Amino acid sequence: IIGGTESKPHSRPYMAYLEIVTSNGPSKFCGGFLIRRNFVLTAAHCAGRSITVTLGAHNITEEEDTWQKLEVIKQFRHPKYNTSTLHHDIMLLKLKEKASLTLAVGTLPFPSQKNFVPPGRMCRVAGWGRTGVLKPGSDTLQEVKLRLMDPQACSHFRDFDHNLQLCVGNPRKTKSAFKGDSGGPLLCAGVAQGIVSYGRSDAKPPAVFTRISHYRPWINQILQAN
Ligand SMILES: CCc1ccc2c(CCNC(C)=O)c([C@@H](C3=C(O)[C@@H](c4ccccc4)CC3=O)c3ccccc3)[nH]c2c1
Ligand SMILES: [Zn+2]
Repeated sequence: IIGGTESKPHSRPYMAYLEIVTSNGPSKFCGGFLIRRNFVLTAAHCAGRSITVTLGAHNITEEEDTWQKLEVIKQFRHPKYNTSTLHHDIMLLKLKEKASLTLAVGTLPFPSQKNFVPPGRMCRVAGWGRTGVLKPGSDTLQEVKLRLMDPQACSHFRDFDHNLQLCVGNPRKTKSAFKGDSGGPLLCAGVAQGIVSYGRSDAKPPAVFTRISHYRPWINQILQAN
């Protein structure tokens, strides 16, 4: 998160810190959010050979009693996820066991309504990702308020699609998500409407987020069958 503030510790109890393991390189990092006691929603590009989930964290360098380190049994990447266009950047992680409910750890279930969110309003995003283009990931959970932009603002992303994705962040403001934040939620009036996906390498807003409303049928399908 670039240009944000430190979250009040444990104020977003659904937030998940993801360590992504692969065979031929060191750990990489994403965000996610707990939508059921044994399911975390995140981005498909965060898939790996294996993934570890930490719930209940604020400062990720200091072990505390709120931490729950949880094993992932299976990854459900969207079947149409495309590494060229980056369409359908969404994935569900099934946890080996159900998380414990505490003050610091709880679910963020979707409401029944699944209306299409138009441009104009302000939303908030949180994560442990880089605090600048040339800076390291944050030790503490950070968050920032970003504006939903008209789709033409994201035209320069040639594979952007208004029906599939949200266009997020006023170009005139030095505020954004960045690397390490992918997979985290964008909340609009307390409701998750987007998932952090991708933007420019230089972090100039706006950036591209998965539009959750479009994927509600797929999400429901996976949850009901698993
Ligand atoms: C919205 C905020 C924002 C803005 C810009 C980016 C970019 C930079 C995108 N640069 C391009 C596409 O030119 C990225 C890319 C990136 C990660 O997510 C990190 C990563 C962690 C775990 C597994 C794999 C990778 C390491 C990395 O390089 C990335 C890679 C693969 C597909 C999509 C995104 N994420 C972003 C998020
Ligand atoms: Zn604490």
